[PDB]
Amino acid sequence: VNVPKTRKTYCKGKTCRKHTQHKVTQYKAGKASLFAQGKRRYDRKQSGFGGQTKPVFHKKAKTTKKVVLRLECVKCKTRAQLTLKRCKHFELGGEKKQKGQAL
Amino acid sequence: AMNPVDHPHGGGNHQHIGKASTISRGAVSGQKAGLIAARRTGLLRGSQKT
Amino acid sequence: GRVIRNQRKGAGSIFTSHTRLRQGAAKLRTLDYAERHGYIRGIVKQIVHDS
RNA sequence: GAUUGACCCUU
RNA sequence: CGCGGGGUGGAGCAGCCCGGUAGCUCGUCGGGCUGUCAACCCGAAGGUCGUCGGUUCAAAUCCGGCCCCCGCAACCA
RNA sequence: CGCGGGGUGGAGCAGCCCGGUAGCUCGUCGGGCUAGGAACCCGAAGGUCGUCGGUUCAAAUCCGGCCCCCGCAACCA
RNA sequence: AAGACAUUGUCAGGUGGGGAGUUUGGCUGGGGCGGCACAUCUGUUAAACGAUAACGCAGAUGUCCUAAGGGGGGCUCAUGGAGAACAGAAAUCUCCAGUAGAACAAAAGGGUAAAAGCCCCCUUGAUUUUGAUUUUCAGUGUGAAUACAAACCAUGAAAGUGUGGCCUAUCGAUCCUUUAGUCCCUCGGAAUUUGAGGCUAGAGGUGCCAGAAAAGUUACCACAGGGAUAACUGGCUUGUGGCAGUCAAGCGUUCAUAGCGACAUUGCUUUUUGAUUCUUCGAUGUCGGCUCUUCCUAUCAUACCGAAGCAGAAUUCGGUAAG
RNA sequence: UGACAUUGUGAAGAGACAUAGAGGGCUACCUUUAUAGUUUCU
RNA sequence: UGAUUUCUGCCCAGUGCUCUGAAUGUCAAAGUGAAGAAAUUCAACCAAGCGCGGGUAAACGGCGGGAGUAACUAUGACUC
RNA sequence: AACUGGCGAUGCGGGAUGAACCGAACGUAGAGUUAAGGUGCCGGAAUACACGCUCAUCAGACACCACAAAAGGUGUUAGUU
RNA sequence: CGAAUUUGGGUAUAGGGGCGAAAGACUAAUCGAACCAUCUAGUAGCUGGUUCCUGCCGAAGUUUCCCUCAGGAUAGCAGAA
Repeated sequence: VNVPKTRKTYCKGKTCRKHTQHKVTQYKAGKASLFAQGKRRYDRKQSGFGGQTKPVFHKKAKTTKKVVLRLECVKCKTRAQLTLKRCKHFELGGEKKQKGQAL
Repeated sequence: AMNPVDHPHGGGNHQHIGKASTISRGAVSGQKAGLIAARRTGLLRGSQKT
Repeated sequence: GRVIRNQRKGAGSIFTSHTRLRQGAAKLRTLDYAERHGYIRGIVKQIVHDS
């Protein structure tokens, strides 16, 4: 699936509050930091004796993840998030579809 | 010829070792049964040669 | 499983050596003064079987 | 001192 | 678990650590010495180096999204 | 007597998922040295597809009036 | 001898079935193997409201699409006929018919003609906030969808249309992490500031799809049970096995029926084997043989008969007949 | 197996932090000199 | 493995065992260097192991299928 | 698996017997009348009345239900040209 | 049946231990982990039992979810107020 890198869309920036131009990127998960309360609790629980104390998931079934576009407004630099459906192939680079062509 | 409770080699429906009989030097008591830290095995064509 | 025979051989209960018939430890003369500065003459009294 | 192996028919 | 030199023929290969684009056998196309018979020696099919951007003297060689190969059994939402 | 393989030309018979009437099988006027001879083609076929029919794409097989086993009933606890 | 090295203490990384603790799905014409009827969608079963089962039948889903979304405009499709020069049944094809026999991402069913199809122009409503509603439903969730409100936009001349795909499937809790937003609240003796914790919306996933973190073997075995459930008998059924009819195309040199008998078709206790799972799992002792009694007749022999393709002998087909 | 402690006293070589001189037409990994915060093993 | 006798064939690809380190590899704690005001965040590397590479079957174990070759039907010593 | 009615959970009269069929549902008694089913005897109740059919050297005998078929017969009875 | 013989007494080995010319054999009639006491009245969606009378009312084996299928929650059916 091909999504353009720009989009006119509503921005709730309190300065725009209207449809404005947004640059479009793919959202990256972000590194799971230490010192987050959940990781701190997990490390404290895992310290000592007793083995693995919480569950580790194994029965993976999904073959695709939902893609999240990040819309950064070019006017006020407000960011928005929006997810698409599940797709195996996702492309941001615009190479448009051409009808009157051969192959 | 023992049961699996009695030896690493015991058990089976045929009398066979099952896994390799060459045991690591880093093995433990109860594991070190067989050929401990063997560099080679089988019949050797040679003499001691001091 | 179970403790195997070569493991059991280390507790030394029935696997200690049968030392009743033995004639003593076979050791050299102690290295006192004569063995390192001169010599000392002894006599072979008997030659015996050690079990 | 290399690699040259083979060759269906009569006195 | 931000995946390791690597994708070079119908079947196998590294040449490259500052710029010369190209080959070893078989299955082949053809040529003869020995008089002639496999081996014996010489040119050719698959290489546009898997859409792409960079150096306007040289991107198959060095990087950045990807595709059925995976032992990095490497503190694993 | 298993919805399963067969009666595959004179033997021996491999493709069996469309018969210009060869589904494959040494010789015989003749291809270069003809010194007779020594590998390969045809003017010779006892399948006129095991036989009476035509729902007959030219059928005479994929329907039937004859026999058995190449992984043929291992079942009884 | 040896020497600040071994040793010893602590921490850290390997190795470690030698040992420890656990686990090793469900449905199911027993269980296992297979399959998924486990979350779903289309048509039928399904018996003209709705609902409705089976490991019923024919299939499909875990995707795909910046257009294959939204608006406007123009045009009309499949096919058949007469057609050009190579050129042909299947290029290039001008007219005439053409109710859709085309196409609409995919399965099926519905739907669609100055369109929902095919071209062209513009575009990002596949946007924001939160509610209400329909389906499954407990009227819980999830998924999907419907009609508005308040905005901001696209398109068109406009009316209007658009809150993703013509409709019916295409999917995901808590906890944790992570991103976006106010830069809003808190770190509890006042706070530069960093860090952390909250508020609202997404994403990382549980396909056993309301979502455990999980390998075997036991013929050495154990316990709680189960006739809710298999391995005998018995019971219903009789596909299959066995036996018996009806009709006669033919065989029997002639000649359907002495003896047979195809293609069909009607049946008979269960001596087969299945199918089922009603009884029995706080146990009905199991294969065969030996032994012994009895019963059935669908009669091998013996008694007496009928009929022959019965000259005689030997046979064959039948009747009463189980003494 | 590593680190730290037990643990105390002396010896040649290998990395940066040349401020600088040996190389090839708006220039490559590159052998090598004062070694006065530094290195462990042979 | 199981007295004598006679022999004990081929295979180190796999699993295991073993062995130098030739190693753009992976690589903990401690230690070090950038930053930060600091908690902290980033970078190499002498560890062992795992990799790589060699050896080893009287270690565990394994010892197939094709294509072509000749005149009873086969038929393959031979070549891939 | 169907709109249902029942058994389970329910006795009673009948189907000889039977969870489910038919009749009918239940306090303790007494008279009358019935349902379903029956009236030769067992057994309460007509060896009633009326018209036929049937004779079986395996008759038949009343639903659920405890079975019989195709094909036949100058057995006998009744029915078109 | 002259020895890898048989046996008395003493002695050693103790339970995930011993001992085993190996059968999971033997370890006080107990062995694929002995016996004793305790934790412990261990847990059991499973089996069994569950004690007086009369009166009135009176079901369900279905829905949804559940490692859910011999169980439960939920709705339904029922009682009581």
